[PDB]
Amino acid sequence: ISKEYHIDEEVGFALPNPQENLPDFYNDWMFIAKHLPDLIESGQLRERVEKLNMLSIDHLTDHKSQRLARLVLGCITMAYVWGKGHGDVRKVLPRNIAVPYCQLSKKLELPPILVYADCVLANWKKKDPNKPLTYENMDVLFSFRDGDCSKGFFLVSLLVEIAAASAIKVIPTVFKAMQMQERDTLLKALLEIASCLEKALQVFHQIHDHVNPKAFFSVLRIYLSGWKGNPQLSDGLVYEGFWEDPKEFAGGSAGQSSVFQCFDVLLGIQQTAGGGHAAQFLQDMRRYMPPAHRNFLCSLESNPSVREFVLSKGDAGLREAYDACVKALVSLRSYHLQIVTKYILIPASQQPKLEAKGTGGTDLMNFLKTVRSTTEKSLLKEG
Ligand code: HEM
Ligand SMILES: Clc1ccc(Nc2cnn[nH]2)cc1
Repeated sequence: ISKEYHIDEEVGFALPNPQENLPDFYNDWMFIAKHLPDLIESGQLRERVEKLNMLSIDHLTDHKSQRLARLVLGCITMAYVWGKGHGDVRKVLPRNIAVPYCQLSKKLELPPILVYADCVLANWKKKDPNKPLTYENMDVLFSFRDGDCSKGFFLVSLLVEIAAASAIKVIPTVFKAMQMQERDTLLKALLEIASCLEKALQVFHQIHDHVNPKAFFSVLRIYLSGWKGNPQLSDGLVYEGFWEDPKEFAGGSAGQSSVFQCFDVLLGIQQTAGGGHAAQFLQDMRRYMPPAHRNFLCSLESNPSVREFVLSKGDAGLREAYDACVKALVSLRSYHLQIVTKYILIPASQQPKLEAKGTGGTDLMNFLKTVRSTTEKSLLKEG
């Protein structure tokens, strides 16, 4: 059920109604996190962080407070490490922030780095709680710099999330219909999945309206970047007072989204199969997801193959509904590569000048094409 895997019927993998304020005990954390643009611009971010006293995480009594605290600390860590994003980095996270951050991270079974689940699934609010979940009625809780387009980037990522995730509620219907041998129910279920994934692609079109390519590339990308295979932090980051040696953690990407990974799993697309950089990255990103969501993903893997059921029926209707789900993923990924051209490739070529690295740390072109091609090759027909 939704209670076991923390999948909300309305927002899916997103944290429903995220907490906006921490108890008064954590005001020193909140001020820095709410003023990252101001503190980074004035060159007072590092000093504010270095001046913090060590605060116990014991006053964060519920999941919503813990998730807000993780987001606050994750954003602060990104600002402290990357600074102004011009090249002056910090390889030691001060103990008074690194110790409560790692403690909170350990409790939430998440790495001590800003992840998708923080920055997208918990970084939002409704302006008016009586109006629906649309861009116009929503805002993010935290930004890195003035004009970084984080509102547009995080909210569009979230809106695509909620759109695609309105199909996860159908997954139990799919497995029960295969089990009970209900052909019509399975057909209707796959069509509803295809519909939600088609709707998610149209939701993705809003990106051009709220994200500026220059702002995204030369400002926002910096703060979502991590310390695993990054030449700027080759040995990783020192979490002072928590671990002696520097630790490596990948930056944030929608490769940490449970919604796209769960549909690849359900449809037997096998993005995680064998070796190769793509499979390794997508499997590694499951431990950058909330534990209940990591649990949901491998639970789908233990279920019988939807792809094998459809293939064993000699039913054009079923094969077509399955192919409608796979096509919708291919269309989403093909569109995603058009966006990568506009938001990464074209601005990267305008820089005053081996392979282009994503914030997640992949050779993004080869990775995204590998993943797209694996989806397309799962089509039963399109010869
Ligand atoms: C300015 C817009 C965007 C750009 C430049 C972009 C870029 C990237 C890049 C570079 C990767 C490769 C992983 C990495 O190394 O970071 C990636 C992966 C991914 N992105 Fe985005 N992305 C954008 C918007 C979105 C949006 C709105 C979604 C939908 C929530 C999305 C979904 C994905 C998914 C699902 C992956 C994992 C690979 C896959 O399953 O296809 N991206 N993105
Ligand atoms: Cl921390 C974080 C991680 C990923 C995103 N979105 C994204 C979408 N495609 N790649 N990355 C936003 C914030």
